Amino acid sequence: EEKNIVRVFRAWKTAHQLVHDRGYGVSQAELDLTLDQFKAMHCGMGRNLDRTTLSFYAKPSNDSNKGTIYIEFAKEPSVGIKEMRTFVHTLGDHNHKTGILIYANSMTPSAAKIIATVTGQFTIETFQESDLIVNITHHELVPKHILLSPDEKKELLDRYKLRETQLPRIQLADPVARYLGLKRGEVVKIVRRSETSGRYNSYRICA
Amino acid sequence: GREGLIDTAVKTAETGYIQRRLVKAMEDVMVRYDGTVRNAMGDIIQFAYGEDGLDATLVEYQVFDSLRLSTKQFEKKYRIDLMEDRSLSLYMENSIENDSSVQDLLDEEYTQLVADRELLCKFIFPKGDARWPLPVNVQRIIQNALQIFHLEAKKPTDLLPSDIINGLNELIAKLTIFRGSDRITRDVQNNATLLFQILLRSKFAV
Amino acid sequence: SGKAVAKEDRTTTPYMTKYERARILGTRALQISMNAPVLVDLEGETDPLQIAMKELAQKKIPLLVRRYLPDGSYEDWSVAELI
Amino acid sequence: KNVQTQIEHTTLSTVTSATEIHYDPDPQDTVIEEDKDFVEAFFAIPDEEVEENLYKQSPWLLRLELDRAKMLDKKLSMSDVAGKIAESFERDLFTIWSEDNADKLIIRCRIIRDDDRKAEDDDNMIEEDVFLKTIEGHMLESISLRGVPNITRVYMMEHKIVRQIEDGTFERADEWVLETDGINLTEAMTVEGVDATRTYSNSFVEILQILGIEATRSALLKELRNVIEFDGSYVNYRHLALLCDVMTSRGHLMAITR
Amino acid sequence: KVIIAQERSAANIVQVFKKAAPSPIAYVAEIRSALERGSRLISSMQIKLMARNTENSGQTIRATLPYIRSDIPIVIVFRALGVVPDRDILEHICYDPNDFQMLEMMKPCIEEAFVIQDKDIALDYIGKRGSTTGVTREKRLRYAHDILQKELLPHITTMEGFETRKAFFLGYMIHRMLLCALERREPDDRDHFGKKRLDLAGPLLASLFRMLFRKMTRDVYKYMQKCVETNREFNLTLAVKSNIITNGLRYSLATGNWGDQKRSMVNRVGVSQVLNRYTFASTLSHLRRT
Repeated sequence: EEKNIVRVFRAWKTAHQLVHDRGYGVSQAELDLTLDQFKAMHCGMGRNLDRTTLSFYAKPSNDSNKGTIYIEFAKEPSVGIKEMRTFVHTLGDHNHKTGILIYANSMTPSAAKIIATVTGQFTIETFQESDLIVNITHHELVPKHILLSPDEKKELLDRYKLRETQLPRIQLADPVARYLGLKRGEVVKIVRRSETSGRYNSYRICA
Repeated sequence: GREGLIDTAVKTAETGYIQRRLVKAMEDVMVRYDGTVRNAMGDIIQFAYGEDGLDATLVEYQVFDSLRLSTKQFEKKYRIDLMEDRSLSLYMENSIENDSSVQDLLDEEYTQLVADRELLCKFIFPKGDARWPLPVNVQRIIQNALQIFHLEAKKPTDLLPSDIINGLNELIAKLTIFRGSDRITRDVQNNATLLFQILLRSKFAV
Repeated sequence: SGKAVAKEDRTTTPYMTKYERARILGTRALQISMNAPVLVDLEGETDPLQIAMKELAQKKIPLLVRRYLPDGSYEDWSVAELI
Repeated sequence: KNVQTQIEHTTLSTVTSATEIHYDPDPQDTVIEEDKDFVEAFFAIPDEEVEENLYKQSPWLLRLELDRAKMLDKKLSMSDVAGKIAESFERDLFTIWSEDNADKLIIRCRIIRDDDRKAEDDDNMIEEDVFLKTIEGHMLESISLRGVPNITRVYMMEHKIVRQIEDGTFERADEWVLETDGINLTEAMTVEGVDATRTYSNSFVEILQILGIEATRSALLKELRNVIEFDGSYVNYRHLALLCDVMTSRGHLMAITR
Repeated sequence: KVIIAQERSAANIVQVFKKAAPSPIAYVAEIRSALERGSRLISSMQIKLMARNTENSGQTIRATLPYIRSDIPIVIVFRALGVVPDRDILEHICYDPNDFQMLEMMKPCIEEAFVIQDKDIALDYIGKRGSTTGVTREKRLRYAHDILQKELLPHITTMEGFETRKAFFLGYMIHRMLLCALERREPDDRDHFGKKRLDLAGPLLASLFRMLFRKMTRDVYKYMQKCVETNREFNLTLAVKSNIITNGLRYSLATGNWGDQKRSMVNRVGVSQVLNRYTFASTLSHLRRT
């Protein structure tokens, strides 16, 4: 019965995990949280009544580059201008590089454009629920991609004397793009569990 | 009979249709002098010559002795020590040393550090199979080779454990296919032959 | 847009390719077939190509190969250089 | 089997015989046509609200014969079958089932409203019917149970999977596996089994939308091997490799039509 | 030259033949029968069923009635023969008891005639040949009657007072259909052969001859008009073109065409092959091809 409650516990194996991966800092405590250890930190009347303040922040270790990300659920279904533009000031108050907002189900067009517009350098990404609530990263068929600093980016275009176009592209709408949060132009090195003979390295950009 | 008599009437045409499909989308590709396969427009599709880097046509499925082996018997094939062992000295002939001063004792556990980082990975990459197609039949260059020179157990080795290990390191680093250095460009090469490599430390380990 | 590459800092493979051998021998063939200055003691042949092959074996044949890179740059190799 | 019967369409597949429409005035009307009736009377006797804020309204009794042909293969009670109907139609319907001690296992579903506001856009004069048949379409198509919308019947076959041991040797762990019969996934790993790290499909279309793009390449390679290998077939990992990279080298899945 | 057989349809079926499922329809009843009297054979039938769009409506059946024009629910045609009153119409299809199941499917069928509703309108909803004509009723009615006596099930009888005979057949046709959707039998098999007929050098040289004589009566008819005007005298072997079929068979049998070198372009390839006298054995195996 209380199925829709337990079903979100997995949104923290799809979230706090979503970090490094990237490069931010999360506690190895928040990664080994069992079924009940989750209900522990969160005090809900029942039983049921959960919600509350589901959504925290985190810091990175890459020192510079800036800045920081903010994980924030809802938990209000269907969203939603009455929860979007109103939950950005908060994002501008503690100052963050960017953050996440999840939902279920569907999101209105209106509350999708009137945002990423004055955002400037910052960014709104991206996911939702009843979708990516299980880290696909952990899949026989999914090789681990790792990001490339802009310095390393210039490497390829020399060693292989190429153009930022002549490389293997990746659609934005790719759960692994969204996952690492690729923006149009960055370049991602992936180490394929190929044969091959060997451990062959492929590279890709965004589009 | 009149069924496989029309099913033979098809494979006569269809088979041809599907053929042209591929061609008409792959003519584009070819291997550029850089050691990479690229599109008409230059859009590159592979960074090797086929991930391997080798010509399909010159290759012989081969076998990794060092894989489907019990750790218990693994040690009984490669590992060596001075602990109530020293059985090789019966072969060191002619010339033992004996044992000289350090160095040797040390080379023996360093060889296995890497012959061992290879036993764990794979697996961690390959399911369970062992037969895979590599370039240059090694299992054969040694026989025939024990035909050319012969010499049976009766003749012990005029070699030296400090040679076979140098032997490789000098002639794996002669197997280059991506040139050159050009630092970091030596990486694509170090592991564009990494598989072929674990063979040469498994059939030529001390 | 070419660029030319340093005869000192060459990248490509020192060995002569399946295809090149085939093109060189093809090229000198026509040359000699066209009464040309043959660069090795004539063994006593007749075939403008079987002769060119006598040359190749002794790496005493002119012609060089410009290997265009994707960049647009190239490299020049000497038959005596190659392998 | 917990899972075998935990990821199937399900819906109204146990009824298939079926839906009957009986007109019964007073909330205490029946007949039959069989036995039942008694159960209905017992439900009314408990007058725990009969009157309710409304009263006696619902002159459109509809009955449902649930086959015990699918009541055994799929762990389903009768209070569940009609326990989730009113979780998508408010209170427009009142279900009254019976215990498993019955010989037909039937469940009613009435309709009450008036004096309702009524309306709007679209009048209805002659005669309380159409609006009914329409409702059925949704009822029989919604939808309780671990029914992964779209996922039809499933199967289970022993797949000789090879594992490793702490020893060194490898062993053939003959584990069971389910063989889907159609889309889709996504809501397919959300299951308790399941297994997310290893679930697979035959529609690359989808694998690109829900895994990686790199993932989907491996999918091709695998799905082409399974086309030309069984049996005894000229395989080269190299050329297979190349076809794949060409397909998934520009993002989207570039097809190769005539 | 040797004429060669052919295997098209059969006619006079009595043939389920369904399909699916692009899909548009669902359950057909092709008939394409037609005299048969000694040449002619142009005409068809076919009738639909539909059973999709769970929103529209209740699975309703229709008809076509060549060669014009669209879809025409069934009740509309019974009401156009002599059986307008309901109930009686169902008597031609099914027979209670009954068996409402097979009948029920009618509900949606009848509803299509909830406006007919007699004999006037019926014939009315038939104004669509065509190439733009009419004006309007009276004329339309006349065309409807003509159709019922030539198009609507052209075999049986083409007289006048025989509309009660074609009233059952339709019931018989649609009787078959119902047997399949309800899943009471199986869709007839087009494999026959057993049901297809071979058109030898006879029925073949029929349809041609006819397709060359009807031009006779046309070429000469025009001559009369020119004679009666300015000319006259009467008639005589003055016309009757000689080179009309004499030359008009030479290059119609000689090649695979059926009316050359006229416009008749795509007119099914012969059927006219040269003999093939390689080996005696062969010669014979040729006079027996289709």
